[PDB]
Amino acid sequence: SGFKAERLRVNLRLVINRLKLLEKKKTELAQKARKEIADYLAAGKDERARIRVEHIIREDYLVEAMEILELYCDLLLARFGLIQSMKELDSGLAESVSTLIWAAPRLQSEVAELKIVADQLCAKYSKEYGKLCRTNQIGTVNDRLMHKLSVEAPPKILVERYLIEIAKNYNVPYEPDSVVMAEA
Amino acid sequence: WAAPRLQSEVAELKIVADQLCAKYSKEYGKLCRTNQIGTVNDRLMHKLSVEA
Amino acid sequence: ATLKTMNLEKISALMDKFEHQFETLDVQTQQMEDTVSSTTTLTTPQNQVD
Amino acid sequence: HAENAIRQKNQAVNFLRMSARVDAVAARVQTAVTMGKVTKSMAGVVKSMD
Amino acid sequence: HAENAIRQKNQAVNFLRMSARVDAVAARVQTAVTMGKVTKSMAGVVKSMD
Amino acid sequence: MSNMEKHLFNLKFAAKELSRSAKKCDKEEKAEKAKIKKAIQKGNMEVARIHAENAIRQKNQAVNFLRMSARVDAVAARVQTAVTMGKVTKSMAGVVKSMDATLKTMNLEKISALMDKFEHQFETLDVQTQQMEDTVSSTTTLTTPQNQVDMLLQEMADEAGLDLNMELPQDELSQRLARLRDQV
Amino acid sequence: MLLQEMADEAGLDLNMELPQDELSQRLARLRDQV
Repeated sequence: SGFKAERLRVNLRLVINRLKLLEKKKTELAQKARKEIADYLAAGKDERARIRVEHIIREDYLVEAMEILELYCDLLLARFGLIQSMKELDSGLAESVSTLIWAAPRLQSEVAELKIVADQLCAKYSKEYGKLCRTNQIGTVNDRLMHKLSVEAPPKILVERYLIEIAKNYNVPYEPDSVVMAEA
Repeated sequence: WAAPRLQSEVAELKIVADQLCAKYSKEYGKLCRTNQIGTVNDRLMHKLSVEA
Repeated sequence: ATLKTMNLEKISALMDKFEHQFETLDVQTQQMEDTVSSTTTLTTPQNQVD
Repeated sequence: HAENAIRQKNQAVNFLRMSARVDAVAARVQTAVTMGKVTKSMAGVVKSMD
Repeated sequence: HAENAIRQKNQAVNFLRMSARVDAVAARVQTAVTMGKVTKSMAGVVKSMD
Repeated sequence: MSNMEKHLFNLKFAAKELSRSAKKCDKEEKAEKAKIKKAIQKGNMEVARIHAENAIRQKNQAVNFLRMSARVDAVAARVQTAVTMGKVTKSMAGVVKSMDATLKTMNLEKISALMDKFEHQFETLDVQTQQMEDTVSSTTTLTTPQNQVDMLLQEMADEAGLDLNMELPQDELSQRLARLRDQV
Repeated sequence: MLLQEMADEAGLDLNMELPQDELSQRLARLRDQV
C-alpha cells in the first residue's frame, strides 16, 4: 500500500519534461544576465557586478544539477522493470534513487512532480531508507550534485574569473581584485 | 507465459492465454507461467527479460 | 482551476488512452479491408493486376 | 489504381451479363402481357358474336 | 513544412486505399439491391401467371 | 464567450489602446516641434520653451506606451495559446470518451463476426444469382441456339483477322504444386 | 471509492481510503518532563 508503479512512471516522465524545459529557460536568462554584468562593469560599478555574478554562478550550477537529475529519472525509466520486479533496491539504482530522494526537498519549489517521485520511492523502499537518503547517512547520494545545490557562497576567485571572461567577451575594461588573484 | 508480460500492449493475448488454460487446465497454465513445464521458448524469455 | 481539473497526470492518461484507441481502430480498418479484399477476390485476380 | 482498373473491368462484365439475362426475362413477360390482351379480346369477340 | 508534405503524401494513399475498398463493397450491395428487385418481380410474375 | 476568452479580448484591446496612445504622442511631438519654430521666429522664447518641454515629454511618453504595448502583446500571445490548447484538449477528451463507447459496443470480436457474416452472405447471393441466370438461360434456350452463336463469333473473328477458332472449347506453378501433392 | 472518484475528477491529491497544533504537543511534553 502507498506505492503505485504508474504514479511513479508518469511522474518520472513529467519530471523529465519539466527539467528539460527549465534548463532551456534558465540558459536563456543567463544570456540576458551576462549582458547586465557588462553594463555594470562599463558603468564602473564593479563592486555590485561581483554580487550580481553570484546569481549567475548559482543559476549555472542549478542548470548543471537539473541535467544530472534528468539523467537519473531517465535511468529509473530505463530500468523500471527492476524497480517493479524486486522488493530490494539494486546497486545499479542506488545512486539514482537516493539522489532523487535527497534532491526533492531542495528542488520541489521549481519541480513540483519531483516531490511525488520522492514520495513514491520512499513508499517502495520504506520511510527509513527515505530518511537515511535526505541526510546522506546512506552515503550514496551523488557528490557533484550535492556540491551544485549547496547554499555556500561561490569562491572569490570564481567570481573574479567570471567577471574577467564576461568583460573580455563584451570588450569592457576590467581590472580584477589583486588580493583575490594573489590568494589563488 | 508471455501473456502477463505483454497484456498491457496486446490486450487480446490475455484472452488467448485464458482459453488455452481452459483447454489444457489451470494447473498446466500455472506450470507454464513459471516455466516449471520447461517448454517455454528460451530466446523469447531472454528478449522479454527485465535485466539491464 | 483548469490545471486542477486537468492536471498533467490526467493529461498523461488521456493521451495514452487516445493513442491506444487509434491503435485499435487501425486493427479494425485492417480487418474490414481484408474482408472486402477476400469478398471481391474474383473481381481482381492477382495475375491480371500484375 | 491498377487494382481498381482490373476490378471495374470485371464488374462491367458481370453487370453486362446480368443485364442480358434480365432483358431475356423482360422479353418473355412482354409475350405474356401481349398474348393475354389478345386472348381476352378474342374471348370478348366470341361472346359478342355468340 | 517538410514533415507536413510527407504526412499528407501518406494520408492521401490511406484515403485512396480506403475509398477503393468502400467502392468494392458499394458495388456488391448494388448487386444485392438490383437482384432483389428482379427476384421480387419474378415472384410477382409467377403468381400472376399462376 | 468563455471567461478566458473575455480576458484575452480585454488584453488584445489594452495592447491596441497603448499602441494608439504611442501614435498620438508621436504625431503631437511633430505638432509641438512646429510650434517651437513659430515661437522662435516671433522671439517668444518663453512660449518656445513651453513647446520644447511638451515635444520632449511626448517623445518620451511615446516610448513608454510603445514598450508597454509590446509587453501586453507578449502576454496576449500567451493567453491565445492557453485558450486554443484548452479547446484542443477538451476536443481530444471528447473524442477519447466517444471512441471508448463505440469500441465497447462494437469490439473487435464483434467486428470479426460481422465481417465473416457479411462475406458468407454474399457467397449465398452469388449462388442465387447463378441459379436465376441458369433458369433464364434454360427458359430461352430456343431463342439462342449454340451453333448460331458460335457461327456469329467465327464470322466476326474472320472479319477482325483473329485466328482463334470459336466453335472449340478454348499456371504452371499450380500444376507443379499439384504434382507435389500426388508424389507424397 | 465514490470520494476517491470525485476527488480524481476535481484534481484533488488527497487519498480518500486512508485515515486522513505544535503548541499543544510541546505543552504535553512539558507535563511528561516534570
